[PDB]
Amino acid sequence: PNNRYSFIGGRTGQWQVVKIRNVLGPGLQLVEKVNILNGADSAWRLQGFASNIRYAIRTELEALQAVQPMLNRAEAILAVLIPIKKSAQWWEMAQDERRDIFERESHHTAVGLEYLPGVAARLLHCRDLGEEFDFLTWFEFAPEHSSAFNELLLRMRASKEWEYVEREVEVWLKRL
Amino acid sequence: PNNRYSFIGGRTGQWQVVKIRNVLGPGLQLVEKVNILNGADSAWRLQGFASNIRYAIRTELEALQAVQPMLNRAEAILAVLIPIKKSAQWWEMAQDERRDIFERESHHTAVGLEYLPGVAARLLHCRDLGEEFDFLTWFEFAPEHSSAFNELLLRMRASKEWEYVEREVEVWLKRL
Ligand code: HEM
Ligand code: HEM
Ligand SMILES: O=N[O-]
Ligand SMILES: O=N[O-]
Repeated sequence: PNNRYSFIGGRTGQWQVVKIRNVLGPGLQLVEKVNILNGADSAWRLQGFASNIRYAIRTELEALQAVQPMLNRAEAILAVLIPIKKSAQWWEMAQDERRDIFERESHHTAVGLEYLPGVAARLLHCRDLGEEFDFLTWFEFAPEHSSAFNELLLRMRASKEWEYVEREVEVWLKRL
Repeated sequence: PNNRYSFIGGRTGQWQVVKIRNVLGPGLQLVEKVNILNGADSAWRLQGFASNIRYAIRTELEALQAVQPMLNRAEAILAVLIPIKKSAQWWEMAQDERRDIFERESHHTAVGLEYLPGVAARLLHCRDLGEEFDFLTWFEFAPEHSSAFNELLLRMRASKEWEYVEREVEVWLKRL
């Protein structure tokens, strides 16, 4: 299967843009909709690929898989696309050094796990494609989990891991 | 810098093909030369990108960086391009499972270090590009190290890590 995904902010698409929050660094132009395409009057295009696990260990994968919801739940009419760029200092670090910041210090997985099965979370990579961002992260959930997701954001943005994030944008969406 | 690299088997290039050893699975067609281009009458093209560290820890990087030779040494008139693909079962494993096979069991980095500084080794990734191979590995050295390189290839093709390799080709080259 084609692991590449494109996100085109413009006048067409499956998702209506509710709000774009330019958290850190240059933002993305406000647009009417986002069109998601599998494969590679529009304002911007983002792309990334699905890839293998980079940090999670087996016990962590087992916990996530036990409560990970699927995409495209009927109830999951809200979504958020959050492109993220990390710093050169982050990328120069070795594998043991990044894993320790990611979990042992920041507890990325343990914290995110608390918000499943409510939130469906998916990760795409794009630093290797030469894109402006390093990751395209995608979340979808029913309105009942909006407050919980907003809470999770504040939590991760306070984390040690986020000291290495240098560009970030929120594209809040509603399923059409 | 652009991190994409292309290897075109045909009748032009910086490198003459000495031989091709179809080690495992379908091979590559014999050609006169290989052309290497930086960016995205020819028989085949391979491509991959340089990426961040996936397994090596800080102390291993420091030991590697202490002896790793540069590319394009005057005496490094031989080169070997070895595309590699690993199994689906490999990519399904978690990060800890793969690290433990990579170093704890196979000692890929420790064995590799023994063959530096003679052998310059570079790694490119292409599974994420949808390529038929997962990695393009590049090696260049002087003739005095040809025998030691063949020794290295045998020590690695015998390790537990290589039990997950399901396709492999050796393209031996000579600088023009
Ligand atoms: C909601 C529940 C969440 C869960 C269960 C979760 C889980 C995970 C896991 C297990 C990984 C590691 C993947 C791997 O090993 O390759 C990861 C990576 C990542 N997550 Fe989350 N996450 C959640 C929320 C979030 C949020 C809200 C954000 C952004 C605001 C985010 C941003 C990222 C990024 C950027 C990465 C890549 C880290 C890197 O490779 O440097 N995640 N996530
Ligand atoms: C000659 C000395 C060598 C040294 C010092 C060395 C070192 C390394 C290191 C440290 C890594 C881990 C990179 C990371 O953490 O992302 C790596 C990856 C790799 N090397 Fe070697 N290597 C050598 C020879 C070879 C040879 C001869 C081959 C093939 C015959 C090879 C094939 C690979 C492959 C396929 C990977 C990717 C592994 C994966 O990501 O699953 N290497 N090498
Ligand atoms: O966990 N980032 O979808
Ligand atoms: O370690 N790849 O030459």
